[PDB]
Amino acid sequence: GVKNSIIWFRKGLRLHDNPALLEACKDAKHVYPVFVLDPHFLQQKVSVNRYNFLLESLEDLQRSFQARGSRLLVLRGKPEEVFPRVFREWGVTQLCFEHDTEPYAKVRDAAVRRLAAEAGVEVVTPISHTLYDTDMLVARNGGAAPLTMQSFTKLVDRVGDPPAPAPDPPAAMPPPAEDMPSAAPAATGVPTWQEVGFKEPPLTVFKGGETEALARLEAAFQDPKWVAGFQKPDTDPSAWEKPATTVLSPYLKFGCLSARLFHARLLEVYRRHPAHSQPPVSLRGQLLWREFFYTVGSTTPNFHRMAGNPVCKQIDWDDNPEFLAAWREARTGFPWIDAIMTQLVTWGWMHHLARHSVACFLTRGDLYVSWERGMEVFEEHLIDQDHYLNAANWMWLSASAFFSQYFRVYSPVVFGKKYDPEGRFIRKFLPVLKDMPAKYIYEPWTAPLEVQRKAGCVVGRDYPAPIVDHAVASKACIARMAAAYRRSK
Ligand SMILES: Cc1cc2nc3c(=O)[nH]c(=O)nc-3n(C[C@H](O)[C@H](O)[C@H](O)COP(=O)(O)OP(=O)(O)OC[C@H]3O[C@@H](n4cnc5c(N)ncnc54)[C@H](O)[C@@H]3O)c2cc1C
Repeated sequence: GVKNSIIWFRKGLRLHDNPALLEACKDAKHVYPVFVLDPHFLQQKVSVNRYNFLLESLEDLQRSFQARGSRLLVLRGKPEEVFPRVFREWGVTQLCFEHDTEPYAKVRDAAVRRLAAEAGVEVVTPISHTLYDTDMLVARNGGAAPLTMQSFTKLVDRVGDPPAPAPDPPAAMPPPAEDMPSAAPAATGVPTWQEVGFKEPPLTVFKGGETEALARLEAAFQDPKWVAGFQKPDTDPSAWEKPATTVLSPYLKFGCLSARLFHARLLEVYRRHPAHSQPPVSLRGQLLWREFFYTVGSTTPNFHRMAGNPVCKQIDWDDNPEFLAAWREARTGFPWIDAIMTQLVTWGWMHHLARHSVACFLTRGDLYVSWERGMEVFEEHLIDQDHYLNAANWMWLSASAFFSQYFRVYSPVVFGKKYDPEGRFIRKFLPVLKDMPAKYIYEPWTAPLEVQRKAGCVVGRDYPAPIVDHAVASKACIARMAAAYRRSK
């Protein structure tokens, strides 16, 4: 008989470097590009920024398939229920999709494989979300994931280069068959943020999709010397007009950009610049942080929680809803913190060291609230929200796993001031402070009342007083952390 295939998108929201897609197309009479959208997903905490970035990414996919004589089908429902019916309707002989190592993904994918088997459908699941087959890495390491980035980097180097990106798909693709009721255009289109039921528009400045991802890739590679010399810890968290890092994270999260393409492009530059930066600080090192946390996270039970998580220190975090709320709502009274939390909710992206500042403040630095609570807030609002990376970094920042130097505490006043003494970042995200003299903008409570009134920003009415004294709070937290480390024996 003829081959009729499904290419199922979940991540990997791209045509480039898509071995799943290339297989689906091979010798196929009809190809059905599918994304399965849960129409009740938002009736359960998800930002319109995040969801709309997905929608824009699916719109871009739709355009790309339409340009090649095909069409993206956005099926409504649950995969386990939808696939059995479309398998029979479409006479499907092959289902292809990119492997996903998240916990829910593994449960869902096992069930779809069983269903496919019952229908006589071959399943093909190439690895292309991560640089490497992460189970292969664990296996080559003797059965456990490396637990430091140094040892992880050594492991990947023994394995060698990640696979090259797969070729671009053909200029024409086999379409869905005609008169297939589950492929009706009216039931299978990409909805708008209004239609999924949001009442407030997205404010983020970064647009979804593969086209934008590739454009932003080319922008970053415009200066190869910048790419070659890139050192992460030396980049500026206060830069917002021209962010100091690539802002490729949302594109990498959704697979609008291939990590292997990015990595291959880095090696090309590196060959022409043999003095380039090395891991962990290099741009390649950044993709390795991602790979490291995917590898550990995918092989650790309860990785996104404290209890029952074998890598995580059990810490006596306070049940402090008022402190969490003040942090989440950008009303701590420390303009650096509040400006970053404002960027979180308005853009859904902040620089890495901005995330460091706010996460340290929430957890082991000032407020002693669980990292699980911070992760949850980040999960709601980040356009790059990534299960493994979010958990791992919150555990790092809280000195719960990977990192143990709890005497290193960032200052919510001093940290940003060393980059941006003018307070340009604060003024942008906290316009109530836009006329405050630079001298006081990180510590507005120290402005004379005449200065506050003249600025139109009186502390305690226009902008909150600080919710803690940093010196007192950090001292208290450091003592609690020391005690928590002693109890774990
Ligand atoms: C508390 C906290 C929570 C975080 N949550 C997320 C999240 O949900 N999703 C997410 O993608 N990143 C997260 N990060 C990591 C990092 O801050 C972002 O990946 C980075 O800010 C993205 O900006 P960029 O694309 O310009 O990074 P670049 O510096 O240009 O790096 C290129 C890519 O490497 C990866 N990367 C870079 N830094 C890290 C890192 N420290 N850990 C893992 N991968 C990295 C990303 O895919 C990134 O796009 C978190 C960090 C902290 C401290």
